[PDB]
Amino acid sequence: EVQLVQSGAEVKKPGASVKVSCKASGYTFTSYYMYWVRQAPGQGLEWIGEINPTSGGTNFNEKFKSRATLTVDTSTSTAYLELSSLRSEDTAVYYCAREGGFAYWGQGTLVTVSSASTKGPSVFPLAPSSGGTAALGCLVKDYFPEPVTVSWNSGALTSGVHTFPAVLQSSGLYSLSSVVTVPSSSLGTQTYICNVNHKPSNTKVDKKVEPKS
Amino acid sequence: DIQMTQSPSSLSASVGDRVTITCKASQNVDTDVAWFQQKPGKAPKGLIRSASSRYSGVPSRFSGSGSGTDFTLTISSLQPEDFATYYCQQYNNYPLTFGQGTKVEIKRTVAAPSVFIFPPSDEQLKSGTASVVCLLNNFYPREAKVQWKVDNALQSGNSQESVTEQDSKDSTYSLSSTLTLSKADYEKHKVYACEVTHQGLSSPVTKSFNRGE
Amino acid sequence: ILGGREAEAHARPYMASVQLNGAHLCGGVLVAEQWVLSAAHCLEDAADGKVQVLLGAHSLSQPEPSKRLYDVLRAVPHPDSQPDTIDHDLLLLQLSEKATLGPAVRPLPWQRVDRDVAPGTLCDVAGWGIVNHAGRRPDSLQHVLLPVLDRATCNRRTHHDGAITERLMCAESNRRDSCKGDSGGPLVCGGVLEGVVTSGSRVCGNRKKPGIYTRVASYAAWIDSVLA
Repeated sequence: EVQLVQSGAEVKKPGASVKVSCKASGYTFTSYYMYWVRQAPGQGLEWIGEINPTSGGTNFNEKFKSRATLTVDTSTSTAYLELSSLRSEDTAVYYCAREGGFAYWGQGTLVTVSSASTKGPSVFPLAPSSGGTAALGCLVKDYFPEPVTVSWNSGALTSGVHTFPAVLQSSGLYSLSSVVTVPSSSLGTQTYICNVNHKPSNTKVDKKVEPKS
Repeated sequence: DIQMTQSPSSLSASVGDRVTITCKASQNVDTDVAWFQQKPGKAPKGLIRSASSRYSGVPSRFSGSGSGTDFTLTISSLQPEDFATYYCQQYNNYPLTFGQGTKVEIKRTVAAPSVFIFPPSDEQLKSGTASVVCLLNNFYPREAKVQWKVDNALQSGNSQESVTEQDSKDSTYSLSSTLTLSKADYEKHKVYACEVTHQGLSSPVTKSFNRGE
Repeated sequence: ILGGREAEAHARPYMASVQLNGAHLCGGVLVAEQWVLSAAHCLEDAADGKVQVLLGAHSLSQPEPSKRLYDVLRAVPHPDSQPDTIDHDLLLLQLSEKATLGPAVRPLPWQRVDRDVAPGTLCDVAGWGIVNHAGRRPDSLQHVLLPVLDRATCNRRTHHDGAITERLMCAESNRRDSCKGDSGGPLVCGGVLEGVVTSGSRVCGNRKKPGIYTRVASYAAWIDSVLA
């Protein structure tokens, strides 16, 4: 079985460099070019460049030629992309792919470039208003970096839940909302608690959502 | 640089429909065109290369046509797992370029959103920020317009929205527009409202609250 | 042989012409006193055609003292060759008797060491195949010098799209190329047989589609086993 596995996610400051790896296995590494693709969040695909693994020769998109470096360790069947002079516009998912043959792709590497530091989220309740069907939820605000996982009642309540994608605020911090629809008659009888988890800051918050008095 | 102009941006169809996606190159690229499929959060997957050659394991319903400047991806009988985003790529000339993409959505009966509004919780107000959330639950199509009105004053530039992907069961969307204000600006006014304009509503529906209740 | 010129007569005494019903069909190289190496796909469509090898030839038609036409006693295609692929496209033909060696008929030693030829290296290839885009054939042997193209470049989606294995090699095809009718012929690098022309289902002279050649070193054990 052939697969291209990439290194884990990276978070960097608007000036540092980053080096992503892409180890190939299941085919003769030196027989195919390796090209690199980048995809900004909620955006299109972009070609960075390619490398000939036997000679080390490269062909670059002129946009990246000055500050990108593609290398290769033929002994470990690994391809490396180094991007220096990072800016916030470089925040994207980085893919390696094989040129030629079956179109194998890596699983991707997330690279975040921001001035912020690793912050924990603030969990605030969205209390139901109070007829037939009402809505309530949790506001997960001001954290960094992604991701944030949210469940309700340790995962017992699943239907009606709509956890939204995060948005990047002007402060450079992510904000996310998570809502669920329930019958109005179950207000006061049922307990609704959202389980927010932010592994980067080792934060686990359980917030109880009630109608206010 | 060769431009790949992919049309259309989005496209709605039913299961079993024959669907067409188009890609126009700014100059001849022979048959050096590839098509990719991408589902949310996953790596792009190869479908076609050399304009018309399917990869192994790609169902026969996918087919590619074209030579020169105009290329077409065809799905003969759209299956449930085929609803996703598709990209065309040119590899005839450096740099390799992609198209902006085509999203294939499930067609559905028009459904109006259940509008809710949430005031900023008191625990959040203990700091210097206040967030007002407006929820649009389970609707179709995606095109919606949300306007905030504070004391009947139209806001702009201080609200972000976030949409969910199409639901796997009822093929509906959900949107959450968040209004961010400081604690000082929040307590200067009393009436907060979000006006929801949608195709499924005969007249714009407004949900509001008074600061205090 | 596209982009080349007529060779010096009998200057490549290993050059052979594999014949089908008394007409040139493919190139071939004498690798032993009684064995000629060629391309397996030459004989896919041959059916019951009479297979013969013409040795010591420069012109296919004119009389030459060193020309001798040999019957084939035994045809050994590589057991893993098939019409669907270009892999293992080698053919060993056993002559009816040992060839009469001389200044115009001499076996060429083939490469036994399994190393890739460095890219850009100019190698010599000869044959009686197509010499112009009109698809016509020459009477006298043609030859050309071709630079070797690395396998990874050759495997790009624009070129041969991952079809070039470790047992194959490429050469550039811009105005200079090997064409149909040059199959089974020799690709000589450093005065030693490095590759055997395959081609067959490829139009020549297009820089987008380089010429392909089967690396003889990758099949050393088989060649030895048959020639033993």
